[PDB]
Amino acid sequence: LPCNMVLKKAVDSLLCSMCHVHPNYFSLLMGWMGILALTESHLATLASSSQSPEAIKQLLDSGLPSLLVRSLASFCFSKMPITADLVAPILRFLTEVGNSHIMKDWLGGSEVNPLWTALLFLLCLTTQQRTAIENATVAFFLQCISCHPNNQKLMAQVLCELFQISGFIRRLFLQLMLEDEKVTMFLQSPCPLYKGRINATSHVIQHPMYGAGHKFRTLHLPVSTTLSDVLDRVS
Amino acid sequence: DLLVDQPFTLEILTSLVELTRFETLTPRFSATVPPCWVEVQQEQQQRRHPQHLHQQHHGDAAQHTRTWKLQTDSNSWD
Amino acid sequence: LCPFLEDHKEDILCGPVWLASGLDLSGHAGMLTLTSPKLVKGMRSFLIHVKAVLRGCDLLQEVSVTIRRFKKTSISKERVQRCAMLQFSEFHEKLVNTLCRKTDDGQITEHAQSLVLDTLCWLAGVHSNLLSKTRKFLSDIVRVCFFEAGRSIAHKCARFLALCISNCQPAFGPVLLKALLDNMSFLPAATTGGSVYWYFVLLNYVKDEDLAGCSTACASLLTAVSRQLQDRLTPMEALLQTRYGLYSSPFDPVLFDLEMSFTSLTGLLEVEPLHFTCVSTSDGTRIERDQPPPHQSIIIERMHSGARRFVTLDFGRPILLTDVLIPTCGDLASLSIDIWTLGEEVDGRRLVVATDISTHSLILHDLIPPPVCRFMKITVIGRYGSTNARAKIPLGFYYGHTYILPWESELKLMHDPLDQHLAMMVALQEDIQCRYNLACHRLETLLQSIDLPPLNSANNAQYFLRKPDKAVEEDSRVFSAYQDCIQLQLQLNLAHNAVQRLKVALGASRKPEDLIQTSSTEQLRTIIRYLLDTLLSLLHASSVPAVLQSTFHAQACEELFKHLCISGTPKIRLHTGLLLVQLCGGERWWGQFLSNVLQELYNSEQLLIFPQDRVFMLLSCIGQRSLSNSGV
Amino acid sequence: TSTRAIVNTARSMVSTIMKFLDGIHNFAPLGTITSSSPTAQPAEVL
Amino acid sequence: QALDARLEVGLEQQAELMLKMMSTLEADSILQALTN
Repeated sequence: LPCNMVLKKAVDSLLCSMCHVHPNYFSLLMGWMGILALTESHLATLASSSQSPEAIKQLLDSGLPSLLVRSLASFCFSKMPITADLVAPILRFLTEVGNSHIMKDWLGGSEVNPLWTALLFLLCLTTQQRTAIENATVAFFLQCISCHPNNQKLMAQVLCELFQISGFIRRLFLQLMLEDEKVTMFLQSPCPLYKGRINATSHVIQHPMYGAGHKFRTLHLPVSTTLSDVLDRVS
Repeated sequence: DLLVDQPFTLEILTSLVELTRFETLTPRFSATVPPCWVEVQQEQQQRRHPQHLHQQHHGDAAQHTRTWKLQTDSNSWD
Repeated sequence: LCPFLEDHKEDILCGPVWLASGLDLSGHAGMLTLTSPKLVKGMRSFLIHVKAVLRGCDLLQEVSVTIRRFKKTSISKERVQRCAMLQFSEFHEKLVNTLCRKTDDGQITEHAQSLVLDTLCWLAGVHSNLLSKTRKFLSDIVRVCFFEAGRSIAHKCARFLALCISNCQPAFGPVLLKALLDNMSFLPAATTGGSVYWYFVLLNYVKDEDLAGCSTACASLLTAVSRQLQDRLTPMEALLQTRYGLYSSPFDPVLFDLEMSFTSLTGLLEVEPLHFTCVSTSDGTRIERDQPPPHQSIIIERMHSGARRFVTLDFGRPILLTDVLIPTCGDLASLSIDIWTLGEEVDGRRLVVATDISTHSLILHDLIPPPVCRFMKITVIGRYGSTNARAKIPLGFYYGHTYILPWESELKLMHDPLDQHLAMMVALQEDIQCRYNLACHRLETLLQSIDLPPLNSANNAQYFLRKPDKAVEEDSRVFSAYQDCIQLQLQLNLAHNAVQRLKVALGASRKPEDLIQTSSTEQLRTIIRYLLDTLLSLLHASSVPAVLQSTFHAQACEELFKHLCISGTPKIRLHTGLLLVQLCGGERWWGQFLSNVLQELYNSEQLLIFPQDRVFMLLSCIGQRSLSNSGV
Repeated sequence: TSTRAIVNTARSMVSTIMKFLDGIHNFAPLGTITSSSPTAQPAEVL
Repeated sequence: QALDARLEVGLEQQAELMLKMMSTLEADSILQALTN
């Protein structure tokens, strides 16, 4: 299937669930992709299917995230051939796998924190490639520091080092710090939550752990949102 | 000597263009026409769109433009 | 020659010029520029001989004459210098070489090319051997003037080629056509949209020769470019097209052309919107507002009939005025525009007089000697036989530059006279880039939550029949964000073109299948628009239908429809459809093509996102226009 | 049985397509009003 | 149709008229083609 297609997202949610039931299947998945030449479809499928504790642990222990980060850092400062077209897919892959808190801690670790400075140096390439990489980097940092005090400290350190305000850096600062932080809220209920839904067809392919049907809801709300507003969004 | 033979720097090209430019004749010419052609005062012709404010710098038609209406005489077609 | 001219054969200074050659667009008006090398080679009295080969001259209601001299220039022996420019063939050849950037290592500046084009235009006007040089270098002249330079250079070269066409030598039309067709493959790499506009105007006029060649060239280029255009559609662009009917690329910063309205101002990305303030008005009239300047109109409390009123506009500085557009106003009979920098009675110039401003809008497109004025007097004469108490006359729109270059303001380079900015512009461009990226991110985040139910069930049909309130709010937010993105994209492209103007003042140069690969989406869309219009006019002027059958067969027709009609803009879609009807509507496979398109696009297994309603309207129109074909 | 014996009068994608192709409404203005009596005053004003 | 009056001074008024006539003829041809 083509990448970003909703059907591919649903099939990848099925793959994620199956890997969560059988962790070894993830290894087989990584076996079938060669974990090197990883296409964007490979990255999408791996990121989606790896969203489990066992799966994320195996992904880290496979060395693929480390290889990707090292190759990206080598590309930015200039063991895998990385071209400007693969930077945005790899950054998106790291963001998607960083949905997990384990990968979020890893991304802010000593082995990965050089990549943050490498990206900022690289951005502070074709114009379309530069724009894609800028968007992917903003998303990557927003995911890494999202409600993560340690990664917030790390990014503050990186930005202070950079400053010790125009272009990519101004946009990054505006989007990241001068915008309210957004947290994902997962609401379960013993009764259906009907408010906010439309009778028309809508394919909301979220992580399978967020359930399905009327008794589950997933919101992306600013951390300033009051719990009363959260409840009013569903009842 | 001649600009034509000199290299085409910006100066030589500007000189050639200045040579190619034009101006309107500040004093109006005199005209003799067949009887069937009858002159009209330039203020009449430009009555709809007067140029009297421009007359100071010889922009009005009275200083450079002559005009005649045709009377359909016997040989006016000739 | 006529007996009088035979008697005065040696005294002739300008050969017999057909009166019709001087006609204006009105059909009954015009002007002849009596001139020649003999007139230039001289220095007190003249004869104007007007002979008809109501009959003949009896139809000549009114005549007027003016004489214009050469400007007074400090250059020594300026008369001998003019003799030199007109006589020597080496002069023309070297002018052509510098224009083509085939001399001095191609470091000729855009201003230098502009001056060379001025000299060439003057030479062509005086003459009517230079034509031989132009024909020998025609391909390169067209290339440099239409695909590597700005709107002004392209317009000046278009004027030069028009003068050449107007001229026992081989016909210039076929040779210009061959040059334009040879350069057609480089259209994807053309630098500016205003340049492509003039290129295609010339190609459209000169297509009457070798219709088959122009047809095959346009068809090949259109087929090559449509594939790339379709391959560049993003799911987000599809969503914007389908859910909202918005066909711009808000996420692609690069534009190629801006228009206001072959009947509209073109190449407006190279110029800036010119703001102005009302400073003086006649009687109690005034202006009211009813980046681009706000729409402004003159409110006049008492119009009467044939009554003159005026409004004076101060741009706040001497501005290089390049384009003007005033919407048609039926409340007035005529509109006159005068321009002055210091004062009306000091350096006042008449910019234009429009007498059909009541039935046509006023459009001054790319003034080739752009004025350097600052104050703009609009004098409006109410309609004759009219006493509409109050009149609201849209002032219109004015474009140009607020930073006159040293040569642009130069008063010696005109007819009838009377680096820090680059840094600031680059800073502004970077600021606009950042703001436009923020706006694009906003639109992207809002659209990623936008979902389009397929029209395959009654519930989705009701969703479309009654858009739910939350959908209404989401659409309002999407429209706001999209408008912000389009405005910031326009500002970014204007800033980039201004920066290019400044870097072109300073010595610099503006820049087969890889060309199409590297073109911007908007450039491809503009090229497709021009190619489709060219092909439609080709069919109208019809052996061109004999060719275009080796191409545009069943498979080619299907591919073109899929590439252009499904994803293209409304105009591209419409023109591709109408072209396909006019070309293949009478073919046996045509009905099968329509049914196959309907099956593929509207069967419930199709996941392609496209404007089903607009494509269906197109299909209905196409089938109606081909219903004489029994197969439909 | 009743589901077999009825057709849905709720508007569907056919109505959606008609709308895409461009409480009750007074249609008298669009009509032409005549009378059987030849001597009647024209009633269009009604 | 509504030429700028400054084209009168030089030798480019006929060329501009011919260019505008070119554009208008092309526009008319396109309009006729679209309305067959």
